Amino acid sequence: MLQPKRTKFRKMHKGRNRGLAQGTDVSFGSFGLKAVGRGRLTARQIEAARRAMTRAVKRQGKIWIRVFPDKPITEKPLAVRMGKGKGNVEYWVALIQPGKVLYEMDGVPEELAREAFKLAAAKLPIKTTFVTKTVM
Amino acid sequence: AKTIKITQTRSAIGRLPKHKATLLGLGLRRIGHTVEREDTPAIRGMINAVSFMVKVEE
Amino acid sequence: MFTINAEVRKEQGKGASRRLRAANKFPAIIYGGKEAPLAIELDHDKVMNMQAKAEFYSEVLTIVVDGKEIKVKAQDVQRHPYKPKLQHIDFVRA
Amino acid sequence: GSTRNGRDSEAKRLGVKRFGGESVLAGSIIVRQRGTKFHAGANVGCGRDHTLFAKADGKVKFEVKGPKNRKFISIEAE
RNA sequence: UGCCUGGCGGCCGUAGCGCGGUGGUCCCACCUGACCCCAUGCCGAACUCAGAAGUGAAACGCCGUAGCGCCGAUGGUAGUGUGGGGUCUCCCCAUGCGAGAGUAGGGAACUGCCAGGCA
RNA sequence: AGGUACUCCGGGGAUAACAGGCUGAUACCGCCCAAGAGUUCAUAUCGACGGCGGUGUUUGGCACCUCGAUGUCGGCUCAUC
RNA sequence: UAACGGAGGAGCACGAAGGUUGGCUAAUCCUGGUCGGACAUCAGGAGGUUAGUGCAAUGGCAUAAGCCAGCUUGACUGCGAG
RNA sequence: CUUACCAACCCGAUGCAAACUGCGAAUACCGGAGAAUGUUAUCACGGGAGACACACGGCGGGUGCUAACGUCCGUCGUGAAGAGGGAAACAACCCAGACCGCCAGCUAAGGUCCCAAAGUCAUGGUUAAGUGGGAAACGAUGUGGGAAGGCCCAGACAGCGUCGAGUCGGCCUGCGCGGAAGAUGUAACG
Ligand SMILES: [K+]
Ligand SMILES: [K+]
Ligand SMILES: [K+]
Ligand SMILES: [K+]
Ligand SMILES: [K+]
Ligand SMILES: [K+]
Ligand SMILES: [K+]
Ligand SMILES: [K+]
Ligand SMILES: [K+]
Ligand SMILES: [K+]
Ligand SMILES: [K+]
Ligand SMILES: [K+]
Ligand SMILES: [K+]
Ligand SMILES: [Mg+2]
Ligand SMILES: [Mg+2]
Ligand SMILES: [Mg+2]
Ligand SMILES: [Mg+2]
Ligand SMILES: [Mg+2]
Ligand SMILES: [Mg+2]
Ligand SMILES: [Mg+2]
Ligand SMILES: [Mg+2]
Ligand SMILES: [Mg+2]
Ligand SMILES: [Mg+2]
Ligand SMILES: [Mg+2]
Ligand SMILES: [Mg+2]
Ligand SMILES: [Mg+2]
Ligand SMILES: [Mg+2]
Ligand SMILES: [Mg+2]
Ligand SMILES: [Mg+2]
Ligand SMILES: [Mg+2]
Ligand SMILES: [Mg+2]
Ligand SMILES: [Mg+2]
Ligand SMILES: [Mg+2]
Ligand SMILES: [Mg+2]
Ligand SMILES: [Mg+2]
Ligand SMILES: [Mg+2]
Ligand SMILES: [Mg+2]
Ligand SMILES: [Mg+2]
Ligand SMILES: [Mg+2]
Ligand SMILES: [Mg+2]
Ligand SMILES: [Mg+2]
Ligand SMILES: [Mg+2]
Ligand SMILES: [Mg+2]
Ligand SMILES: [Mg+2]
Ligand SMILES: [Mg+2]
Ligand SMILES: [Mg+2]
Ligand SMILES: [Mg+2]
Ligand SMILES: [Mg+2]
Ligand SMILES: [Mg+2]
Ligand SMILES: [Mg+2]
Repeated sequence: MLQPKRTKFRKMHKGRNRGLAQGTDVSFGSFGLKAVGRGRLTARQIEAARRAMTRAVKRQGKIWIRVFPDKPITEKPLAVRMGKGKGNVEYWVALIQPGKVLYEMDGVPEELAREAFKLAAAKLPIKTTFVTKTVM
Repeated sequence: AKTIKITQTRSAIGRLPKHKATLLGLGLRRIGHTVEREDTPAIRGMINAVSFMVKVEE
Repeated sequence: MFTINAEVRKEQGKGASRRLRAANKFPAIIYGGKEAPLAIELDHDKVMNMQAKAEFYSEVLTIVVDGKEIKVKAQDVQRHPYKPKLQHIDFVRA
Repeated sequence: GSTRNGRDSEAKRLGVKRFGGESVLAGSIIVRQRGTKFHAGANVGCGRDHTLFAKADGKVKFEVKGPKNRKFISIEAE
């Protein structure tokens, strides 16, 4: 479960999630799993998809995770009223915009990369698509 | 010199204050009201600001 | 051997470019040398098939625009963020 | 529970009081600032809290000058 | 008039670094002495004074050179004022404004006043 | 400085407790992917890590209706979907 | 420019830590050096403010507002265009 | 010597920031000038107040669960204090601001088969689900369109060497299908 080792501040404004992604090319491997939709990826989701990916290729090749969950999310406990300060940090997310390459793979055939990425996408709350490296 | 005719085509109810002030500067008082104004860049700028609710007869 | 047919653009900017891509074309620019840059439109389907060949990005191409032939190299390409489409190409005069 | 926050200070109404081209009388404050984001040019003084004020009547003028590309405010006699 | 140098400015990296070369009649610098005017929380290192044997080594100036910094379009993209729309957490259309980054490319500053040397 | 369940007046649904409402975190019920368990065998039967919904049934959030009164838990009688 | 929104501070200090004149320039590291060590003082180099600011944070600061020294009381009284 | 090794620094490549900034808009705001328009719409002084419980909607946000017809700000609109027409019914949405009378006319939003005023209008397409007229991940030879590709009279694909004309599966895209259980009565087009 990824999570910043330390941060300047404990809590963060909700913010919004507009725009298209930066980092839309396969930059490290040969195959990538790219986001088509918009949303949040929790650290548990990122890790559940990593495990499914890694078991499918029998821990061969190499896998990059291009996203990191650096945004803390707070929640108010059950049976607590409104007010009395911001809630407690409960988990961490990465904000995803369309076009974001989420994972990359190398050192395996394309057919196996497609199958491994399919099993991973089934763990994620956002629609995705399989991409390959381009020369330009 | 040259003049143009401007007619108000939509209501002013609920428009932005700047838009109401522009209709005032053109002299337009109601839907269907037509005024005749000199053709200057200042007049053309006022028409441009409220072009969605006026029509020009060149 | 790669030949591309193009037209000179008669309208530029955000609105004109989005109307191009909604009509299955896309804009591009030819610059370099001492000639002024030339803004052109390409048919999206034809060029998207050609650029799938790796030699598109290494060879010297020919852009036929208004009858005249121009020798160029592909210099930069803007791709759609997640669809398999092209938004723009820079061509440098060769 | 309760919060350990909830404090703030009153707003200080800093910023530019007379913009470029404005005619001012001697003594008029041109900008209030913490430290010298703007520096005093011709016919302008710098107060103890780094307020820039006109030392003569005239028109406000902003300009970038010097080796550090610093911003200066001066008064053009009118 | 041209070349070279010193001083005071304009300008504030297209003007700054690096690398390579180059200049001593003059100017500049290092330099030579110091009982002194003056100076070192010790030191004539610095500041200061009295000088002119030596050297352009350092520094400085000048010339060269893209390894850098720096500057930088065109086109597209992002955003956005107004009006309209959708499947409305986000977008699209008409119109106006239009980046940042990156690309081609540019680029080894330019200039005013006075003074001195040389031709 | 305190107490009032011995209490009292003027007010408020401007404001809580019951029931309604909005909501659906929580709860409950479906589903998707399939690590595995199941001698072998993912899918007879279970389904880890994660994902998507439905209900309005729980615990709650809100304070919109009622404070010039909308009587409570359980039992009994009678039910209806 | 609000919330029982997110984070930190004050209820002083200083006759110099104030005035002025003259001067000065940081952190950190590397190398060599008696005791001496990861770290003391010395020398050179790299570096270029990554230091400093009586005390939070922000905006400033090289012409320094940072560091050192001499002399000092303008930490003056009455007023004050704007 | 060796590393299961860990590796800071620096170099190269990739992201993220309300309390990061070597960049940086649109708007907004301040000032000056000019025309046209506006019943001085501006400023000052004086007589009289009311008000200091706001609501919803749009946009930019904090909080909450990007829950609430929730809560707290900024800004615009309407309600409040505003009737008429539309959205079945529906303060706050859309159109539009009612001085009075008319058994005249043209339009707005929204509409034109009957209830119910006006096209059972014209032309070209799509859907077969009453979809239209409630919903997701995901599933599928539904069906329309488009650009490529593989194989094929040197006989493909299916069936069983035969057989003789197409065949295969990706991509993008329009409309539909399943996923889809609730309580008085059809009851999710009025
Ligand atoms: K240079
Ligand atoms: K009492
Ligand atoms: K008692
Ligand atoms: K729900
Ligand atoms: K619900
Ligand atoms: K279900
Ligand atoms: K009551
Ligand atoms: K029952
Ligand atoms: K002093
Ligand atoms: K002193
Ligand atoms: K509002
Ligand atoms: K009104
Ligand atoms: K139906
Ligand atoms: Mg924002
Ligand atoms: Mg636009
Ligand atoms: Mg403040
Ligand atoms: Mg000397
Ligand atoms: Mg030399
Ligand atoms: Mg630019
Ligand atoms: Mg040089
Ligand atoms: Mg008792
Ligand atoms: Mg009573
Ligand atoms: Mg209740
Ligand atoms: Mg309840
Ligand atoms: Mg109430
Ligand atoms: Mg309320
Ligand atoms: Mg009730
Ligand atoms: Mg009653
Ligand atoms: Mg009753
Ligand atoms: Mg206010
Ligand atoms: Mg307020
Ligand atoms: Mg000094
Ligand atoms: Mg001082
Ligand atoms: Mg103005
Ligand atoms: Mg009050
Ligand atoms: Mg109030
Ligand atoms: Mg309010
Ligand atoms: Mg809002
Ligand atoms: Mg809110
Ligand atoms: Mg409310
Ligand atoms: Mg709300
Ligand atoms: Mg009232
Ligand atoms: Mg009304
Ligand atoms: Mg009505
Ligand atoms: Mg009605
Ligand atoms: Mg009619
Ligand atoms: Mg009829
Ligand atoms: Mg239906
Ligand atoms: Mg469906
Ligand atoms: Mg029934």
